[PDB]
Amino acid sequence: PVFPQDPKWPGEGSSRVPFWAYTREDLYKRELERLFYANHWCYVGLEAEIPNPGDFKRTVIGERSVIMVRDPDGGINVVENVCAHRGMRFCRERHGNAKDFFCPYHQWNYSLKGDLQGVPFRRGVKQDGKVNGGMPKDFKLEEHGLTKLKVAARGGAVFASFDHDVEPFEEFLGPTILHYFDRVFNGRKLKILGYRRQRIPGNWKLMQENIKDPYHPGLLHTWFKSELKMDAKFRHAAMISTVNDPRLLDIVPEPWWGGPTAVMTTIFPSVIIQQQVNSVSTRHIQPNGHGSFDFVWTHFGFEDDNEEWTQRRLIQANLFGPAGFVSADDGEVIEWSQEGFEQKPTHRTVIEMGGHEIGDTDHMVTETLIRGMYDYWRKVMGE
Amino acid sequence: PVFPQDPKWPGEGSSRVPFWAYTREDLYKRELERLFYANHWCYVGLEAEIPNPGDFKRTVIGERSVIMVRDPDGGINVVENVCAHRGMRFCRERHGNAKDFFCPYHQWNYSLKGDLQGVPFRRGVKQDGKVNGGMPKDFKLEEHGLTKLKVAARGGAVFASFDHDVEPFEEFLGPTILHYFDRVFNGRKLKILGYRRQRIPGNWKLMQENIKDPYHPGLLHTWFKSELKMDAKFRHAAMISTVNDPRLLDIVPEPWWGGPTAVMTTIFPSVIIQQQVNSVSTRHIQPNGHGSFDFVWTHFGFEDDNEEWTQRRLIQANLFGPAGFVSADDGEVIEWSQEGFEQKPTHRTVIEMGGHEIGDTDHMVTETLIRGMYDYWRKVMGE
Amino acid sequence: PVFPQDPKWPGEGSSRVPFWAYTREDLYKRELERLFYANHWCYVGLEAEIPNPGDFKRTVIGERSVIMVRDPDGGINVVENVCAHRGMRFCRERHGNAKDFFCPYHQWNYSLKGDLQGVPFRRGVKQDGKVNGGMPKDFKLEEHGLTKLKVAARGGAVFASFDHDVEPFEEFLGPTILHYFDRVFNGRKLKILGYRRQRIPGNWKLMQENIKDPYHPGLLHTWFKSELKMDAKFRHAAMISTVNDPRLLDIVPEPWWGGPTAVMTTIFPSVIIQQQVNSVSTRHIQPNGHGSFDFVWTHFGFEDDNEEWTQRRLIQANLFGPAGFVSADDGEVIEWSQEGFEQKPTHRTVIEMGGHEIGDTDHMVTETLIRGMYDYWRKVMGE
Amino acid sequence: MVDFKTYFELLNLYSDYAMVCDSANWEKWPDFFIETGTYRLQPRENFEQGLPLCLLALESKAMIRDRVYGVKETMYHDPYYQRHIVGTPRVLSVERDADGERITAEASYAVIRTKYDGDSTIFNAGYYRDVIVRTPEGLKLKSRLCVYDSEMIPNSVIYPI
Amino acid sequence: MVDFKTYFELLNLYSDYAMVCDSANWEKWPDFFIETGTYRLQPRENFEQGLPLCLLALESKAMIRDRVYGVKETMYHDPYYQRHIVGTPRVLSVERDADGERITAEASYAVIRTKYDGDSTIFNAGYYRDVIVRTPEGLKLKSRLCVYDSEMIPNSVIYPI
Amino acid sequence: MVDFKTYFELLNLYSDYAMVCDSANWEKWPDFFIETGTYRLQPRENFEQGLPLCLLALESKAMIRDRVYGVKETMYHDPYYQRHIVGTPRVLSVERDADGERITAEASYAVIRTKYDGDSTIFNAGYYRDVIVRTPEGLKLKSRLCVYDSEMIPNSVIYPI
Ligand code: FES
Ligand code: FES
Ligand code: FES
Ligand SMILES: [Fe+3]
Ligand SMILES: [Fe+3]
Ligand SMILES: [Fe+3]
Repeated sequence: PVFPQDPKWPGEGSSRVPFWAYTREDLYKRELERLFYANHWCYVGLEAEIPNPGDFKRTVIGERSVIMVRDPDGGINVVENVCAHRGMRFCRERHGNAKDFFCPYHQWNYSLKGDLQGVPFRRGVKQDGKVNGGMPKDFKLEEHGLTKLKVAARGGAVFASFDHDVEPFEEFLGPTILHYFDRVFNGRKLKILGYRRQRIPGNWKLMQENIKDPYHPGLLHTWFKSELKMDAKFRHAAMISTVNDPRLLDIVPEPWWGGPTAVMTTIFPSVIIQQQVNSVSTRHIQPNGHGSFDFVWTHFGFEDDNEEWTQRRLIQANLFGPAGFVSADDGEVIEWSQEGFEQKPTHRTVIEMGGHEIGDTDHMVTETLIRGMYDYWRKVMGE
Repeated sequence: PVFPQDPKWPGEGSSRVPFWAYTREDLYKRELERLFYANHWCYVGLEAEIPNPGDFKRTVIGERSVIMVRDPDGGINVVENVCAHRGMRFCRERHGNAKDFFCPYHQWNYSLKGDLQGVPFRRGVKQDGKVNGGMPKDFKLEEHGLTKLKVAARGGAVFASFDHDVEPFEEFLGPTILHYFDRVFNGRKLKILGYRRQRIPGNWKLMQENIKDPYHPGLLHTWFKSELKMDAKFRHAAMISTVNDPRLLDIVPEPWWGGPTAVMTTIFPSVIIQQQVNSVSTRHIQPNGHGSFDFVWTHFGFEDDNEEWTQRRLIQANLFGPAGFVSADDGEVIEWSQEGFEQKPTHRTVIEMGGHEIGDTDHMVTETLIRGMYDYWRKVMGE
Repeated sequence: PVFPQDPKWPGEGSSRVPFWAYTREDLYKRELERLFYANHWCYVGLEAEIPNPGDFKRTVIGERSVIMVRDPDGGINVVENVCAHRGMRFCRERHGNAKDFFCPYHQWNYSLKGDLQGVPFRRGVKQDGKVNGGMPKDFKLEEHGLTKLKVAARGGAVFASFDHDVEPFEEFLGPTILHYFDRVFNGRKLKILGYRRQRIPGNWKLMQENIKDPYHPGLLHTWFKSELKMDAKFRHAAMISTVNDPRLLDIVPEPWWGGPTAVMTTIFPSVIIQQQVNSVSTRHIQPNGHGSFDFVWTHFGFEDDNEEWTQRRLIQANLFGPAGFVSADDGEVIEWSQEGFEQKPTHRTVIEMGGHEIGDTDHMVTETLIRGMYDYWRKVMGE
Repeated sequence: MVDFKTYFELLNLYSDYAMVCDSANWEKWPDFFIETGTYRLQPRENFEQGLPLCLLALESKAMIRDRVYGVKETMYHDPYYQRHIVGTPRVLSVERDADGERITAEASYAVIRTKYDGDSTIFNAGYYRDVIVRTPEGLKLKSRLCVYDSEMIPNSVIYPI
Repeated sequence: MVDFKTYFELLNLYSDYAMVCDSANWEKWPDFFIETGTYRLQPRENFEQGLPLCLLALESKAMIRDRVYGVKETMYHDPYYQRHIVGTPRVLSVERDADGERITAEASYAVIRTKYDGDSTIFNAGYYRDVIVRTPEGLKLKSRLCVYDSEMIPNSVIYPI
Repeated sequence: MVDFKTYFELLNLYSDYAMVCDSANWEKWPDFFIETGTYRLQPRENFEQGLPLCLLALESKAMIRDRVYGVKETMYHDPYYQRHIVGTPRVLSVERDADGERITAEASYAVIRTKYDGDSTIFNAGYYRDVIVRTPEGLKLKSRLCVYDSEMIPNSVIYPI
């Protein structure tokens, strides 16, 4: 029986993940409902991407286009890129500077906070000698602005959420994972070094798994003191660890680290924060169906970086991204795993390294972060 | 709750269209069943496209390939492009001239009316000295012809319908829509100027809306006394209204207008008749799933046109079509609306301009034609 | 009613195949479960493709990637190309030479028979000075090897099956069809001439039909004493029958035929064995959804062939393959038939040539092989 | 038929046109034409059947400037990158009148479109049929005809082909 | 290695072949070969592994004529446009016998197919490996080998590659 | 600006680079560069905005050799065919110092990927921006910049573009 019928998870615990957890579109739509559109903070960008008032950057949450714009007061608004009249996705550029949002189908104008400021022909058109058209006078702009999202900005990073009753960002991450978040985003002003983008034909969860997988780097990436910590709900995680042209390494330790040499922090479900040697990046997951996701790397540095340090970060970025000596393996194996899952969706994986227990460890020889991820997955999705 | 579960239309009336009306494929299949394959005349072409006997043009109705051929007697037959033996779509050319239709898989020959005239080895094969094979003596040619369609030709335009108990074309359009139809197709013989084709990734209804939208042109198309009329069931509609190289306008009024300056006539669900300034065209909707449709512009002139008038039409076609100064906006906004709809299919549009009434108006400041369209939609599909 | 709703087969017998037999994806997945993954031997290749130990060829059964490798002992193993840890499809090359299979995500090592030989850190890693991680000690390698398939090799051809309780290959083919199988694969060692590949966008069954269609070749391929036999269950079949550059024919009879000049043998559901004049090939069906299939021609000769006979086979191959004078028509009509079926999936084909009888005939003028195919189809699929 | 200097300038003309209309300086498109030059972009079905309708017919350098202005300031469109891959050009003829010489040349082209975060697709493919003349500013187009195979347009053609 | 006139004629040969086999005059395809010329269209997997089988092997101008006739009158096929985009050719060698000079050259190609109302797709991509000789009618192909990357053929190859 | 011999060698350089990086001999990729040559592969969005990040920045022939070794021996990747279609190159400038002459040239490119049994797709499209110098071994790249439109990478870029 290769294709499932009324599937049920193989028992309790999470030491065996069924293949259909990656191949079912109904499960994926429920994932969009419960992990991206409710009860979660999802990454929308960096403050440096929108330094001045009016600066906006288009991005995504789950599969919903949103706009992150800097308000004239200095705050950050996040609105849904869908108009109130007839649902047109009106914002087409990736970035720019606008005093207001506007949809040109019928030229509805909204403030930078999403408030409907103008509707052409709202009170009608008097011609000779009649007033024609107009909106029904019960309709007022207060109720037909852009869907607004709540915003959490911290350390230079910007998250947002459709759910307005979501726990505060700090309580969302928990103390231990928030320590490493702040460890990279330590209050300095960041400078954007650039973007890389890749479309990976696998289930989005496989990327979280890949950055919740601590012992694959020593076995997969042939271009090569650890501890793994989690938040209360096992959703977020932190992995802590201590050639012809010498410039291709030229690794110089940095004081702000300040003792772990590498930390890979997965903030569920939307983002990875990478600190590897001297390269520092965010990795944004943007799902597209159950079997594909886009992956956007924002590589950045700090303002106190001189030009030598900028060159250091840039050259070491050659190890990561869609072409890196290390990172291409990840997309490749994620695609191949998805092919395997689709091949026999009734089967199951075995994530049993380090036992079946879920908890923070002081070694890297365990799949406990994935076991915790799928404990949380079963709880949130009722599977 | 972003994705619908057994959704119901937001109340009665038709002033708010739910997003899932554009995003549901089961709804689209029902649309094909009840609006394209039943109870409707659908556009299949122009008589000038098949002037001589044997001249055929392949086209589509909904998603069903058909062939429109001029009969040796002078009439017009329309048959389904599916063979009776094993259903092969045998006609591959767009146009040509055939003495008869034939499928080459087993060389079944059909008259130009669709009647099965030949089946190789139908009566068997005499060999030595026994007859071998042949069709069962229950098999009769009369029962395995091409699916024949009802054909309606008027003013030079040709519609067809799979439903043979469909109301006559004149009663199908009603007096007013038939009046504007005849205003464009006034009995003169037409000259094909050419074809333009564009694939628009949006729901097909969005095109009808776009030409049942009277006040979007004055707000969307940045390249610049009206009335809107409808048929009995609110399905068809008529919108009536009164640079470096000067040739790009040179607009000259024509007597056949003769009072109105522009009329855009939507014949539901398949065609638009465009009379704009000096450009005259048909715009054929050919759907492909709920989220895409092909759009074929047949630009034509009249036989009495000299070469001055032929250029008037040719140069003014620079304003329309997939690259026109005016028409590209339409496909763009339709695609963007579809993206918005797919983003949050539980939401709803607000088509309240001009109030909530459905009826013929004497101004352009209302969305009443869309309200009538979706009144008819809810009636035909029971939602 | 153009689209089916709770469809039921049109009556009894199998002289009318409904269009939805080719357009339904649930039916296609059931076809994969019951015709490709159970109770059937499916073609995986030729022994000559893997002469030496370690030589492997990657191929497919239904939609499941498998690997056919020659064992160090001289036998042939066939294993599923899916890893046991997290289901990664690990074999990426089409062919090559391997000491063992291995997945590089976490470097699991398997024998060429599929047995899990190595798991890094299975037993843990003692660092300083605690042993950390490892697999639970109830975990046994014996239970997490590659899914092994049963293998049947004969005459140089190699079939495989996931079902290990499958009837023997000889009883699978039956005496009559095994006679022609052995007639082509008569024990001589084969030399591979090469591969041709084509993606045909039609339902895979249409290919079987096409080589169970005896009277189309004289009517479709205009580049032109018979008998056709079937096995007990009507699934397999054998069709037997007796220019500027002259080299494009140069047909020379060869003694091993001997007496039939052409034999087309369909082994359900996966392969065709073609003997046409002096060209001999296998044609492998590799389905991909209900509406497409890949088609791989392996053209081969025999070891005793000189340099004259090799070039003869090569030059005569210009009639077959995706560009052949004869074979391109087949893919074309299969695609067009699929289009027709999708156009009106409630309709039905008429395969009534030669009556309603299912049985071996002494002429080509019958559709009895297709009627038997669909008798078997209805029985296995419960329709 | 042409000397090396003219051949060099001709290949450079084809390449310049392609790469300039892919860049942020695409508004300099009209400069590849003489003042009376024409630009027609026509489907293969219209061209082969003798139907005179084009997708776009700019019958003077002035009308080409009009088109540039319309695209730049009066048309709402999805932004996208486009990339002309122009095949090896071929020279068909050189003729002579009192203005000077005319060169007739052809080249197949493939315009590859990339919307902002999308796959690169064959947007529009066809061939150029050009009459090329020499002006004090170099080789320029007297007439450019773009017969395109990609009749089913991916929704809209905005930037120069 | 070659003088300017020969280089001009060479690029014209590549471009002429491409554009003629995309046009309504594709039947003139055999005219690019000498009477003993060969045309082989072979998958990359067969070529790199030393497997002699081609997708199509026409071992003389006569067999090419055979293919042209078969395609035009004996093969039921979906009509389609095809568009050759031939990359910049490269000249590898010039050799000499009493027969004359032979020029060896290569060029990558991408053939784009457009079915009647469909998207433009990469039908067949690979490269040419040619031996070119000079005849009184100009440069002609003595042998043309098309090693194609697009092994999974989109259903059928009808018109010349 | 350039004489015929140099133009011939330049078109040959573009074609050689393209076809060698499509062949089994792609490891000879560093041989197109001088010892101090650079290779940058950069998204259009970073380039146009002055953002210094590339997809790949090899700042010496030695780093290019590093990349070749890493690709050939240390990276697990899906094997694939790739086919460079390089449009007609354009020569922009020739400049002179005490080292000698530098030629600046550009060419649009389309890289077509074919996974083993898959369709041929537009993997990566953009343009080359080159500074070319003459060495005793022929024309070589001093710097090559590939500004690519195909920002949404189809999962991974392994072989040279
Ligand atoms: S749809 Fe946004 S303004 Fe009409
Ligand atoms: S299917 Fe039309 S002839 Fe057999
Ligand atoms: S999947 Fe093969 S080792 Fe982890
Ligand atoms: Fe990794
Ligand atoms: Fe409009
Ligand atoms: Fe056949």
